[PDB]
Amino acid sequence: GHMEAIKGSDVNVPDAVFAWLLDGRGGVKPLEDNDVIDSQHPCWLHLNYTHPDSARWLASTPLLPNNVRDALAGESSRPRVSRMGEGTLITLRCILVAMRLYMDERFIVSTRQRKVLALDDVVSDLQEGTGPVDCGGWLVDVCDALTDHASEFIEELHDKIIDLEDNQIPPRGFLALLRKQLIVMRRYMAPQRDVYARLASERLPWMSDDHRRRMQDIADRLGRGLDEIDACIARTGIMADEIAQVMQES
Amino acid sequence: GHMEAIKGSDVNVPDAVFAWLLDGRGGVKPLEDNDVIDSQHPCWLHLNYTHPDSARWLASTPLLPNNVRDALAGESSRPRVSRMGEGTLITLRCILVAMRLYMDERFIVSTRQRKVLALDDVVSDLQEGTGPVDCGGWLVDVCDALTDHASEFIEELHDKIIDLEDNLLDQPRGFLALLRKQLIVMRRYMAPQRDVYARLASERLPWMSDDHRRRMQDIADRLGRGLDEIDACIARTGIMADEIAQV
Ligand SMILES: [Zn+2]
Ligand SMILES: [Zn+2]
Ligand SMILES: [Zn+2]
Ligand SMILES: [Zn+2]
Ligand SMILES: [Zn+2]
Ligand SMILES: [Zn+2]
Ligand SMILES: [Zn+2]
Ligand SMILES: [Zn+2]
Repeated sequence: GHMEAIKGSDVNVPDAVFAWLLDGRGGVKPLEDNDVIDSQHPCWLHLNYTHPDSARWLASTPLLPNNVRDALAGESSRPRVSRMGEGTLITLRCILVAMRLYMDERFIVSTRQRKVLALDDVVSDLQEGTGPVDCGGWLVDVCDALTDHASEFIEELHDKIIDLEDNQIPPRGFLALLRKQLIVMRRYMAPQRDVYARLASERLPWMSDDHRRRMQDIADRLGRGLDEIDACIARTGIMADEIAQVMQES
Repeated sequence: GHMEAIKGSDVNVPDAVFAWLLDGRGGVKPLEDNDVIDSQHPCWLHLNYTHPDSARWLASTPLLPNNVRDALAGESSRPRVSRMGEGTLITLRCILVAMRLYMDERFIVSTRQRKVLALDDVVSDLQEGTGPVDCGGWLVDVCDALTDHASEFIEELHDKIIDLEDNLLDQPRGFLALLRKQLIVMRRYMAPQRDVYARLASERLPWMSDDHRRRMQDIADRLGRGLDEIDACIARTGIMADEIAQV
């Protein structure tokens, strides 16, 4: 509560995908101009940075440092965390669609163009009254959902590959496709895994010890995923080589 | 037609709900052993994965990769699309029934336990020569039909809440809570499914024209809107929870 409160009207963007106050018990209520936003009543503002009103807010609001306005407007790629004083700027990837957020103890503003399937898990939990109760718990639930999705996909590639290891030669272009996807997962998940690890050790006021603990688990989970991606990549290379032998045996 | 034909003998399951061969002009004929199955004349096998022959077939047949075998047996919950090389595995929901299918250019095997009413619109069309003419057209008409049922249900949910609001203007515990519970169940299932439709529209699948993608996009965007309605209804119920509180 070391921070100054915010007026609802100050973050009440009309064309926002979501404009919510967390009720501190797992649910949400509609943001309103007269609400007071503080660390016990955080606001989550979710925007399509393409919609008119959203772009203008993003472009002019005093609540954002000048240097993050562009990022949130889409000008960011690599998974990354940064600190702009009291605030924290985070870019994350899903399986590659991107989620960009600026948040502090009082509020979160996240933006995207293409929908982030991970956020729907959090929105559903909130609608059900079983979501995050504060800003720290929100980021943790988001990073957890992103990791659920990344993990599920990594395992899907693993199974298709295991299948290939037996079932005859593969259809033309397929093995080359799996390899390409693994390499794309690797390129973006390695940095993102470092974002998780940093949030887990960085001393954030609005992140508790439990929060940093949950994150570290999420970071190790993802770490184990990159490990599996790497073994899979090696297998796709071995498979291509041995496929060439099968063909030469004509 | 980059794939080689299937015997039709290799795809006969006596207890099959129905096994059809499409005529590539909007109609079907019942499948037969000598029949030739290919991209021009695809086959639709519709299974109740409970029945003995169907289950044994799903388990044994070499037409299906092994890693999709368990799913078609009911071992899948969330809507999902997975590319298994030549084939694609799709899990889909209707309002909550599940439909599961593996398909390529030549054939479709779909499975369910409880009936998926949506399919009745695809089957009727076929029974009348106005159905799909190839595998890509089938997948589109099927998603279209499911989105239709979902959409009608969403609309019906909204109207129920309006009826509630009209009564409150002329002024039943749990009624609101049930509605809310229904809306969230809907939201839970429909978010992922919209993602599936979105994939089929972005994915480069041989047996889908650009038109099929065009139509898949329309269906995805339409399910997107449906989720907006659901969220609007959800927020509506929370307000009403108070409008009653004051009483
Ligand atoms: Zn503070
Ligand atoms: Zn995701
Ligand atoms: Zn999920
Ligand atoms: Zn592997
Ligand atoms: Zn072909
Ligand atoms: Zn033919
Ligand atoms: Zn119908
Ligand atoms: Zn409504």
